[PDB]
This record gives sequence, C-alpha cells and structure tokens, in this order.
Amino acid sequence: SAVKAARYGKDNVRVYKVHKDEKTGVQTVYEMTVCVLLEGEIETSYTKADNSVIVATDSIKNTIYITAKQNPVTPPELFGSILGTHFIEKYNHIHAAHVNIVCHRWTRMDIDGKPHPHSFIRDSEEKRNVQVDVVEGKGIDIKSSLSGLTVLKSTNSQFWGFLRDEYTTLKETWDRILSTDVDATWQWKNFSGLQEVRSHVPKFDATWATAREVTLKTFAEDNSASVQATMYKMAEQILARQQLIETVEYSLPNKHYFEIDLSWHKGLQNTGKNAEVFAPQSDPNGLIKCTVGRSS
Amino acid sequence: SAVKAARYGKDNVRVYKVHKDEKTGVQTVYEMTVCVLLEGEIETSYTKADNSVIVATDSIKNTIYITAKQNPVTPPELFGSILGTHFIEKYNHIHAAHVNIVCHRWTRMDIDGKPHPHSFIRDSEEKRNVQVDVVEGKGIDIKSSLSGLTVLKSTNSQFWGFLRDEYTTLKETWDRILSTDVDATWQWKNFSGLQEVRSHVPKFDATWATAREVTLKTFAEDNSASVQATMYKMAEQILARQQLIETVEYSLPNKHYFEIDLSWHKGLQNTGKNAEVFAPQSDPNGLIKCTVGRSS
Amino acid sequence: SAVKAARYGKDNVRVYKVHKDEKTGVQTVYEMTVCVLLEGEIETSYTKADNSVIVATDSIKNTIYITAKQNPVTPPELFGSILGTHFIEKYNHIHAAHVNIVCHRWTRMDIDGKPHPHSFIRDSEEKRNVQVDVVEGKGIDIKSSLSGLTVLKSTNSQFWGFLRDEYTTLKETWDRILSTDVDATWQWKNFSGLQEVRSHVPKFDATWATAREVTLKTFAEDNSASVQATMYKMAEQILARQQLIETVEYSLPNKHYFEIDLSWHKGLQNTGKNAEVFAPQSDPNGLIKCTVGRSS
Amino acid sequence: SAVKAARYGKDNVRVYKVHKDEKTGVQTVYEMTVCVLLEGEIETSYTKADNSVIVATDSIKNTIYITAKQNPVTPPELFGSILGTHFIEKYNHIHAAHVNIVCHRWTRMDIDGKPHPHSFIRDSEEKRNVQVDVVEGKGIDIKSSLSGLTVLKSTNSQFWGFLRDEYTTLKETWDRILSTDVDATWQWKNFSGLQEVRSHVPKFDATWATAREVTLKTFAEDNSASVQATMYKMAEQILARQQLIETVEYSLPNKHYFEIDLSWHKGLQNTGKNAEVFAPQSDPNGLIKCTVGRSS
Ligand SMILES: O=c1[nH]c(=O)c2nn[nH]c2[nH]1
Ligand SMILES: O=c1[nH]c(=O)c2nn[nH]c2[nH]1
Ligand SMILES: O=c1[nH]c(=O)c2nn[nH]c2[nH]1
Ligand SMILES: O=c1[nH]c(=O)c2nn[nH]c2[nH]1
Ligand SMILES: [K+]
Ligand SMILES: [K+]
Ligand SMILES: [K+]
Ligand SMILES: [K+]
Ligand SMILES: [K+]
Ligand SMILES: [K+]
Ligand SMILES: [K+]
Ligand SMILES: [K+]
Repeated sequence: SAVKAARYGKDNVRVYKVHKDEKTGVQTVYEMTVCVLLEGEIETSYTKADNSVIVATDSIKNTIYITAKQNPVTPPELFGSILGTHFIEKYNHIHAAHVNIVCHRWTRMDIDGKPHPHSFIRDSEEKRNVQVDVVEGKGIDIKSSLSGLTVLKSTNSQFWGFLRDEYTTLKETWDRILSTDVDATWQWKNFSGLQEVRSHVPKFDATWATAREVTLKTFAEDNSASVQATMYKMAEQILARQQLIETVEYSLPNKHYFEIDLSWHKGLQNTGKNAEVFAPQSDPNGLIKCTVGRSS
Repeated sequence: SAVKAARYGKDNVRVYKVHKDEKTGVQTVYEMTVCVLLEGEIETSYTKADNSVIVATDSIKNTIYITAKQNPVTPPELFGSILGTHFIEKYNHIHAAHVNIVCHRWTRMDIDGKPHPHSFIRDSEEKRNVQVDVVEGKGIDIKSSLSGLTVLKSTNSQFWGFLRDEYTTLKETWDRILSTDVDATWQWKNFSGLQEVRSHVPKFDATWATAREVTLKTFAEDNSASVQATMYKMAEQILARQQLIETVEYSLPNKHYFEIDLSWHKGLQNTGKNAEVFAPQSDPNGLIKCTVGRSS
Repeated sequence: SAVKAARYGKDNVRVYKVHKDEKTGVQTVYEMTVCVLLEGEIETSYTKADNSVIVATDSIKNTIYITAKQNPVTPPELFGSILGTHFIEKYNHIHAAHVNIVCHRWTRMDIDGKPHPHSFIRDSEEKRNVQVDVVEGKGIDIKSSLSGLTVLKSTNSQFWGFLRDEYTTLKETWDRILSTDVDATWQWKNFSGLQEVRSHVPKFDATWATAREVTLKTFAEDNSASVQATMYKMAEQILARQQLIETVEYSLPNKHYFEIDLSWHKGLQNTGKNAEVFAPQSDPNGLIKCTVGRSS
Repeated sequence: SAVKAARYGKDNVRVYKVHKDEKTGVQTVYEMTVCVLLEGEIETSYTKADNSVIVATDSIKNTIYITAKQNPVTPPELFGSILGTHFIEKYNHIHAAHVNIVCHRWTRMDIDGKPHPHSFIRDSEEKRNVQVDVVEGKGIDIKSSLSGLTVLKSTNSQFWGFLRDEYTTLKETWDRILSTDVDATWQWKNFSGLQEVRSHVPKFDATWATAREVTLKTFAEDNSASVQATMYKMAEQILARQQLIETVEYSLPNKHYFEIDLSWHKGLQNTGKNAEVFAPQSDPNGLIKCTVGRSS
C-alpha cells in the first residue's frame, strides 16, 4: 500500500460579493459556490498522521473569502485562476490547486421599465461554471461551462432511420417534442499563468455569451434529425467563433414527452397529428454526449 | 374506531398540452403537475374492504388527461374548477373534489429579437399554483398563488428596535441584505359553481399579474423596516386592487447573508460600511407569515 | 386591510446534543431540526413597523440552543413542550408557540457483535417528528408522527371490485406489489400544561414504538384488499393500544410498480404469474389518506 | 471540427426483479437504476444525420429489461458485465458499453423475530454501485463501490499539528465530532471477458462485505488523527484482504459540527469539555480524497 493519488480541501463554500458605485449609487451582486482541492507533497498526512503538510481546509475557506475581498470575482475564470495560483505560490509543497466555481444568477430587476439600482431576481436555476486547474510548472487549464439551461421545442424535432432489430419497438417519427437540460463545456488552450489569463479576460464573458446564444438559436431553428446531429452543429459553431477554445463538449438528456392514446375513451383522438395532451416522463431519459475538436 | 375524515386520489400527475394555431403556425405549450383527491361516501372502502365505492386513482389519472384534452388548461383556476366539478357531478357518492395544480414555466424564446413560434425556455423555478376545492352544495373555493419567486436586495433593508433581553445577541442594523423565496396566496370569494368561475375568467391571469407586480415593486422600493412590515404592504395593495379576493397570505423565509469579519487577517476591513464579501447562510432561516383581510 | 392571522420565528434550526456517561464511558447522540413560530399581540410589527413586539428570530434560535443545553431533548414531545412553554411564560404578549421537531436517526453501531460506546450510523431517512402547539390558557396540543418509513411487499396485495365505467382502464388484480412511504400521526389528548406532559413522558416513546410495530406487522401480514383497508387496520390497532391518543392519521402514497410485457421479444413471458421484472414508476402515485377516531 | 469523443444511451432506467422460491414460498426482491452508454463507429450520427448507426436509446432500455429477465441481476458486477458484453457482441460497430448500476436497499423485514417471506424495508439510502466498462478487445473493467453510508462518532477524533500561518484561525483539538458520508470504490484487475468475471462471482459480494466491514470498524475504533489518516487505514486493509483489487479510493466529506459558545447567557458553559449542544453545519464541508494502490 502507497498513496497513488490524493487531493483535499473545502467544498460547498458559498460566497456573495457586492459592488457599490459611489457615483451612481448602483449596486451589483455576485453569488457563487466554491470548491478548492489541493495536491502536493501531502502523502504523509495519510500514511504517517503527519498534519504538518496540511493547509487546513478551514484555512482554505478563509483564503477563499480573503481572495474574494481583494480581487474581482468575475469573470469566474479569472477569480479561479487567481485563487488557484495563490495556493501553489504560497505553499512550497502544494503543486496543484483545483478550483471549481458555480455562479448563481442574480439578474437586476426592472421596475416600471427601469433597471433597479439594488434589487435582483433569481431568473432560472441555470448556472455558469468554471473548473480551473492550476498545476505548478504546467500553467493553468480552464474548462468553462453553462448548465441547467432547460428548454423545449414543440415541433421541428424528428427521429427516424435508426437501427431496427428484435430489440426495437420505437416508432419512427417526423414530428416530436424535444426537451433537454443543456450542459455545455468549452475547454481553453492552456494558459502559461496569471498574466496570460488576465490578457484574455474579455474573451471569457464573450465566449460564454457566444456559447449560450449559439445553443439557443441552434436549438430553436434546427429541424433536428436527432439530439446528436443538433448538438454537433452547436459545437462546430462555437469552435468557429473562438480560436482560443480547443474543444466543446455537450451532455444532453432527452427528456421524453410521450403521446397518450385516448381512443379507448369515446374514440377520442390524441395521437399523431391529433396529439395535444402529452405525458412528460421523469425517467428514464436518453443521455447523449459528444466532445468536438478541430480537425487536422 | 370509525373514519373521521378521508380522501384519496392521484398525486404528481404530469401533464403537457400544446396549442397549434393553424393560421399563424405559432404553437403555445402548457405544463403542470396535478393532484386530485376525492371525498364522499367512501368510508366502507376503509372499514369493510368495499372497493365498489372507489373510483380508481388510475381512473382519476385518465380523467385528468381526458379533461385536459377536451377543455382549456388555462387559467389553472378554470381547469381546476372544471376537473373538480366533473367528479362531483359524475359520481353520486363523491361529494368533494380537491384539485391542486402546479404550473411550470415555459416562456417563449426570443431569437434575434423575435419571438420564436415553437421554442421555449424554463426561465425560473417560480410556479403559479391553484388549490380548487369543489364541494357539493357549497360551490367552489379557490386559492391562487405564486411560489418559488426568489429575490434579493443588497441594501434598503433594516432591522432595529426589536425586543432585547438576556436571550438577545443580534445587533441592530440600518443597512442589511434581504433575500427571500416569495410564497403568496390570494383566496377568492366562494363561487357558486362553474358558471360563476367562468364569468370571472379574465380576472385570474390579471390578479396573478397584479400580485406578482406588487410583490416585485414593493420588495424593490420599500426601505424595509422588517420582513413583517414589507409583506403587509404587499398584501394590502393586492386586496385594494381586486375586490373578489377575500384574503392575501404571505409566507416568507428570511434567507440570511452574514457579514464576515476579516480584521484578523492583516486588518482587512469587511464589516459595516466596508462589508463587501458575505457568507450566505443555508440554515437556519427566519420564517415570517401573515394573512391579511379586509377590515370591517 | 387588517391582520387576520400571523406567526413568525426561526425554521430549520439544526441541533445536536451528546450525553456522556462518566461511569460507563458510553456516549449517546441526538440530532434534530427545529422550527419555532410565535403568535401574539404582534400585529403592529406588520402594520406600523413596530419591532418592539418582536422577539428576534435570531433570539428564538439562541433560545432553542439554551433550552436544549438545560433540558432533556428526548422524548421530542417533552422538549417541544418545554420550549413552547418558555415563550408564552417569558413574554407577556406572546400567546402561542408552535414547535415542530424532526428527529434524525443516529443508531448505535454494533462492531463485532458489540454495541460501540460512541459510533453511530444513519440507518434510514425515516424520521420521528412532533408538532407541539402551546397555547396560553388552552394547554398543550401534541401531534406525534413517524415519516419516511419506506417499505415494499412483493405479493399479498390485491385490488379488485372497484368502480368500472368509461374512464376505467385499470385491470383487476389478485396479486400485485405494494410499496409506500409511511406517514403516520397520532394526536394526543390536550394536556393542561408542562406538569401533565411530564407525568406521561414514558408513554411517548412507548406509543411511537407501538405505532411503528403495528405499522410494520400489519403491512407485512395483511393480505391487503386495498391501501385504504390496510391503513385502517393499522389505525384501529394503535387507538386500541393507547387510550391517551384521540386520533390516528395515515397518509400513504401507492408507489406503483408496473408489469412489463416482453412478449413482443421472442415470446418472452413476463406478465401475470410469469411477472419477474417490473418498472418502478416515479410518478404519478396514488395518495390515500384517512383520519381514524374513536366511535361514540 | 470533428468528433473527438462520443457516447450515448439511456440513463435512469429503474428496474425491479423478484425471485420466488416455489419450494419455500420465500420471495426476494432486487431494485436498481441502470445507465448504459455506448461508443463505437457512430460519429456519422452526429456529423451527417446518419441514424443508421444508432441503436435507439429506447431499444437500449428494452434490452436492459430483457437482459434482467433472462439473467441474474446480482451481483451487480455480473449483471453489468453480461449487459455490456451483449452490446459489443450484438452490434459489430459498437466497440464499448459503459454500464452503471445503482443498487437500492430492500432488506427483508423481521416480524416478531422471524424473517418475513415477502416484506421488505428500505433501511438507509446507502447504495451499492458498479461501473462496468466493456471494451472490445480490452476485456472488462469493473469499479465497485458503496456510497451514502452516513456515520458519526462523538469523540475519538482529533486534529492538531496542521500548518499555521496568516490564513489560519482553526483551533487545534484533541476531541471533536467526526461525521461523514462514505464513498468507497475498489477497482478490480481487468477481466478478459464474461467467463473470467463469472469465475470470480463469489468474490464480489464478499469484497463488498469486506469493504463495508473494514469501513465501519476502522471508523469506530480508530482514534483518528485526521480524516486522511483514518481513510488510509481503511484502504490498506481492504487491499490486504482481496488480491484481485488493484486500488481502493475514498472520497469523504468532513461534515462539521461546531461548538456553540453560550457563556454570554448566564455564564452557561458549553465549550471544550463542557460541550454538549452543537450546531451541525450544512456547508461548507471539507472534502478529503485518496486513491491507494499496492507498493512495488
Ligand atoms: O481531518 C481533517 N482534515 C483536514 O484536512 C482538515 N482541515 N481542517 N480540519 C480538518 N480535519
Ligand atoms: O389500493 C388501492 N387503492 C386505490 O384507491 C386504487 N386506485 N387504483 N389502484 C388502487 N389501489
Ligand atoms: O425582518 C426581520 N424580522 C424578524 O422578525 C427578525 N428577527 N431577527 N431578524 C429579523 N428580521
Ligand atoms: O435524438 C435521439 N437520439 C437517439 O439516440 C434516440 N434513441 N431513441 N430516441 C432517440 N432520439
Ligand atoms: K509550490
Ligand atoms: K434519447
Ligand atoms: K355527487
Ligand atoms: K428573520
Ligand atoms: K404570555
Ligand atoms: K393508488
Ligand atoms: K462489436
Ligand atoms: K475537513
């Protein structure tokens, strides 16, 4: 027995930060949940009860608050990079910092057609996330993503031409409902360190916007041949609009809505072109995944 | 031993309905979760294993789909009334139908500044609900509500002047964060039956809008003296804008955001007027309730 | 507009307490989640921004910890009564205290066939709860319950003889699966105050045990004619074994397990007497309720 | 743009299976949730709308039921291997099958001290899982695990000697509460195919038992120097008791229970050796991970 891999830290650290413009009086809020796990020469904490190598997770928690107090918390890619870099620069024996950040939505309220200076609404459970891995001597690897974006289209979704054998019962369809929870991730080119990350700061919010916009427009306008075909179109467009991204990954559940045959009741017609009332299925659900990169 | 009270039925029935305009091609979707519990001369099903008095919950499920297929599913107040009335009119021994409906949000997508004809987004977990109790010989009682409306204001919330004794540690404040999940219910005047409910149909969507609008504006503009004082203002305004409502009830959690003293670290100032980074508290939470009616 | 009803306090207060026997070294842990809402002459806090009538919810939180420190936290019926009584005795303007307690399971671990002195396991999400309403001049009303007790029987459950009409599709069955999450509540005779509650302390744990035992044995041995018939048998037995209880209420979901016809695949037989593989249904679910009292 | 990676299938497929002994009348139930994702020459389904390469996820669902009907569903390692092998043997273009199975607990009820023939109870949310990856030409890789095993010890947990600097506030302790949700995984040596997996069937249940037993005993008896030190002891013991396992991985959250200083209230002593009432913390939580292998 020997330690082959190990990391530890503090998870689920909720953090809120407010910015107050003294000139305009407008306030802006940010809320996130942070997790920081460290790697390094810490094996002895596991094998010899040597806690001298342990930067207490409680201390990691304090550090998250302190860093948020002295640095911008947005874009999350930047905050994560600053936070991760701190650990590998401050502690000689810590060689990797793994920072995950989940950003919660606090959209400014519009009252009587005017943006309110200090009132916000949680419009959607959709999240914007980042996974920032700061590895000593190996720069900063960043994976940005949007998740929990739940959508549905009532038509212009099809699924036919699939393999049919003795295990097949699914009927081909040229008009079905398509609903999913979008989980899209774009992996950035490795960054040499904080300076390079900072040099590209504007691209983070811009690329998130691009990803979300491409996602929504493609979902709404593509007369889908399958979840697979539609998600690929999203990925290729995103790669074409941001050269600093290496790959785009999508994980999409096919949240099924089943037709309900009611012909047994007074010959009521509710299937095919007559389908109006459907039964949303909680489970099971198809799960379609794809990682798209640039061709050589 | 004897049955003092009893009701049974089907809960968590997911229902989706689509409307397709053949003229414009625009489609509109509706999704809800329905629960129908019946009351009546059914005691023998419990005491003598007499299932002859039982309208199978599976049949109640079928009835929900059938009713949704042959009637409008909006406003929910109407659908609930139609569904409830069906049970007490169809079965002589059933004297009460309790219908609960949770409406899920499927907001039409805007693509390139134009509303899309058949694509929707789940913008928020906020729900619009109704509890419709159809009692034979006693009309229809309806309670409408909005829930899961999560908001936050970064200032203009205060709390001072409260009772202070040996159990008190809370410091008075003239500037704090206020965040809550709004659960507001407006109880309608009893309706004599389906005809009367139908005669007031336009008022349901209109009153829901009023309640939501009053909620948001009051929350955003009231320099709150307490959750209690602010919620009362919301209630009185709603009662003043809809004569057919008898009471307005609010249940609001005070989702605390605690200041974080960081002065122990290099004299960092993060409290009082210097407070920027806060610790959102998952629990516990204050819970403030109030039912407001008209004065005599 | 006027306040018709109002209550406020602190919800979701997590509390852990440990007892350490200095003689044996054996430690025993207790964990619960408490909610205390107060009623009284507090209308002005809502109508006039008068916080002088408000016992801060933060103070209510402190009081919960203090009371747990100076009193037994079990049985929950007792702790709830002590806590509720404190508020109506300490504050002249507070006339009702509503205490809800959810008790979490921390069962002592058995290691090598011997009970461990200080290690515990969360065996099941099943909870033991109490709702204690202390009303000045009207004694103490207590509702005890067990919830989250999930069970399943693979046979000896039937359902036939139910009403059949044009809305019915359910096939009669003489052998089906029955699974539910038991929520059982026994309402105690009103107690005049703390002294009377204390005089009956042993009966609380004893009655909870009786309720759980009757529930499990009846569920396992009754060749069920319906959920209704089986739950009634449980209720009548509990009432017969504890004279101080006035009513017993059950709320049981019928968590359906559907047969899967596989005859389309190589004539595979998986229905009726050949049924082996089933599809558990997440939703919808039947919901059966009954409140049983003593006959006159 | 080109597909770099892709897999798809059906997730959250609930499955129940019952075994009925005609001789004794004793019935035994099994319930699980299955996910099967396939890999292979399917890129064209994403890039050219070529569904001919798609084995419908609905068909994958049917296959799960069929396989469960014609094969043992336990141990899960075996069922997963059989199911995964089916896909790569049946479809020439499918080269990998990824099978995840979550086993739910249905423990036989004991009534009056006797095991009941057909009644079960969900004793704990603890799960037994497997991840079976069947790769054509590369055998079968299996990762077995237990998760959701929630435990707590009230003493014999310590944490001192950790790094202390300007970010540290945590006080050293020689007596604290330790609670966690155990997630333990043991990775098996690669198996050449179904025959080899079948040849080791008895070892699966035996090793799961060993892992659970070592986990519970070590947690209860180790006067813990840290979560790190205690989890390592568990891992090394498991590796020493099953030669066919290559690594053991633990992921443990440190679910904090904070002391509550009540000295501000009548000098009440509730800290240090006087600590009785604690505040369980929902978040944040430490997260400690380690993968232990055999030394060379
Ligand atoms: O067991 C522990 N391990 C840790 O790494 C730690 N950090 N703070 N408290 C802790 N406890
Ligand atoms: O036990 C049952 N009670 C019911 O009321 C019912 N309705 N459908 N199936 C049922 N099973
Ligand atoms: O708005 C508030 N109402 C209350 O009753 C209270 N108690 N503590 N803090 C509070 N804030
Ligand atoms: O879009 C889809 N992709 C699939 O792979 C599939 N399988 N069944 N239905 C499906 N729909
Ligand atoms: K370093
Ligand atoms: K699918
Ligand atoms: K009737
Ligand atoms: K409060
Ligand atoms: K009083
Ligand atoms: K039912
Ligand atoms: K193959
Ligand atoms: K920790």
